[PDB]
Amino acid sequence: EGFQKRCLPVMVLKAKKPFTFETQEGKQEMFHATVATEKEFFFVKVFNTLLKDKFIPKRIIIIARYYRHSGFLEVNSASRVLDAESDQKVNVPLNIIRKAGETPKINTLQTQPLGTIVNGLFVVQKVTEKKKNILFDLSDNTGKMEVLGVRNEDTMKCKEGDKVRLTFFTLSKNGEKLQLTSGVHSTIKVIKAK
Amino acid sequence: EGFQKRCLPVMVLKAKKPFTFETQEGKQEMFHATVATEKEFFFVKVFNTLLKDKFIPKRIIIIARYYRHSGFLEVNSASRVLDAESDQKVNVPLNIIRKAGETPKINTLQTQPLGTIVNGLFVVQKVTEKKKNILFDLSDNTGKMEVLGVRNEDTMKCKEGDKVRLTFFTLSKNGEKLQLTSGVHSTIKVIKAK
DNA sequence: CCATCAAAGAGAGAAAGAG
DNA sequence: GCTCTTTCTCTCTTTGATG
Repeated sequence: EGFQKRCLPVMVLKAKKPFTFETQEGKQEMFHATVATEKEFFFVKVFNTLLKDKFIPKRIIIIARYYRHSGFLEVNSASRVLDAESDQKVNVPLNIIRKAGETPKINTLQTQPLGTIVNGLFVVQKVTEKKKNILFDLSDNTGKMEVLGVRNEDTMKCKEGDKVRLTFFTLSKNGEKLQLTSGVHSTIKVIKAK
Repeated sequence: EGFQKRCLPVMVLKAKKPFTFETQEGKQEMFHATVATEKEFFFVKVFNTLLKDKFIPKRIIIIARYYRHSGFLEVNSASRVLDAESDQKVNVPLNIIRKAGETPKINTLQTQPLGTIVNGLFVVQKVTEKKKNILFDLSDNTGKMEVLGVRNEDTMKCKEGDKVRLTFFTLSKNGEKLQLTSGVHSTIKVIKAK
């Protein structure tokens, strides 16, 4: 249990819109964000839709009592989050900021540990429907890989030439033709072409 | 040039919510709109408010018996507007769309011919209230200009840091320190800062 | 420089709920 | 039985990040 009671200031790099995922307790609320310190950056799972007051790009927030998982962190109810005074510093150098927002290169993924959380905007080469799933074959200059997503309304419109924005996928394969899969909290958005 | 009785297809771009106004003849009604041909765009005074059937963005329409003034167009109850044939084209290039709808930069106005119509959302710098009007000194990154509008309820909601949306003001003075003036068909809306 | 995405803020139309 | 507000439903304008 990696719970961190200690506080921490963070410069919120990005916070996406809240979305619903059906799990157990019923419709769940959450969104995805990315934050930074002077040293490193992490991807966040924020389970309070109403915390969007706090997470705003370029905004600094002092976050207390957070869970800190494998490849990302977790801000939940048992936690607490507050604003910071003009007093707080926490300078994020460009390369951390820059690297925070980039879409990983496929070839870079073959070298990454599995469990690595992968977000990014990708180009769809082929797509093959399954019963409950969809196989998107995405490839950029560095090479190709494959991800298994969820079969539904908008991911149904996806075709060669479209792009997909993947969020909170996991690396389930590396090396030649690496693979990501869809998790509970993964979200994907289909960007039609031209 | 002058009254045009002839059929002109135009793409409706903007159309605003009708308002009421006064003359020596008493009360009147109208609304403001923006439409465009393939080559150019136009701001519209439509004084027959029933036209809100036809005037609606993205909708192609055809018009005759309207008037062509300096910087704008008049549509009276004596003209005619119609849903255009499925054959009609009116294919409007993005740069005209973008330019039809953008708030002009102040310094751009300094070089423009007087008798130009100006609409836009501007930042309010200072406000000196008069007896029959209010003098609004407005700014953007390009510079300053003064505007004399009407003194009233909503125009007096306005404070430094707020914004105002001006529709159909006319350029009175240009060059260094231009000024925009209110007229019968102008409108203004005050937006509270934050 | 320029093309693509994304999100907040403003505006309008139409819809649902309360005197 | 009917107007007057409160939502939402959608778009466009701006702006900022990304490649």
